[PDB]
Amino acid sequence: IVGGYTCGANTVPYQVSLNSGYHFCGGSLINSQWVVSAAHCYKSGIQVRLGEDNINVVEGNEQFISASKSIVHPSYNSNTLNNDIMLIKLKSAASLNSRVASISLPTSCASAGTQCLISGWGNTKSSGTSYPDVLKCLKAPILSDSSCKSAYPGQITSNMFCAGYLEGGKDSCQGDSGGPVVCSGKLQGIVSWGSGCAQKNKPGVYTKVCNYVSWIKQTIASN
Ligand SMILES: N=C(N)c1ccc(Br)cc1
Ligand SMILES: [Ca+2]
Repeated sequence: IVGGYTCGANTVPYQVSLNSGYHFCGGSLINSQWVVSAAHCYKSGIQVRLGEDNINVVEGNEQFISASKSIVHPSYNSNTLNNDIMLIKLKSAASLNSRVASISLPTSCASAGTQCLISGWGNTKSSGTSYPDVLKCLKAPILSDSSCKSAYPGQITSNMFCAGYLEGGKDSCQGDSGGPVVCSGKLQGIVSWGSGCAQKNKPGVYTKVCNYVSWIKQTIASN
């Protein structure tokens, strides 16, 4: 997250860190046994880390649970990043509390101009590299589909939205991949892609979770 703020320990209780010997992606806890992330975050050997603030220190609220199964969307296209969503099942259910909590799926798609919270442990610089150890937050609005399509001609599908600031300076970035975009207490987006980070006229692009609710619910019900 570039141009964000330190969230505060366990203030974003649905945030997870995907760990394969190191943090590599975010995710969102959607019930006691399932995480949603980006399909581009797929790999085998995932450990889900819940309750994290400093990903380098054991602070005492963590739960570390191995993935039993990963399901990448059947129509994910790694060239276009269309359908950039994946489900991870935990080997055992998480213990839910005020610091480890599920985030609700949306019943409605969020409108342009809605303010959302994006979070993650990704790079904090638009130029060069600085990875924070503690969770970073950013408040950003969803942009109109026309401003999103004008920023990324020929690249925005109906399964994507833009959020952020056309002026630059404030965005998600590498390492925030798979993390949540939460609006009005519902998961609306997944950190998916963008051109650089925090560049002028190049906002973040996020998977539009409201289009996937039936797939998520039917997948969870049968797996
Ligand atoms: N929001 C962005 N600019 C961004 C997000 C994820 C990745 Br990976 C790269 C760029
Ligand atoms: Ca920790």
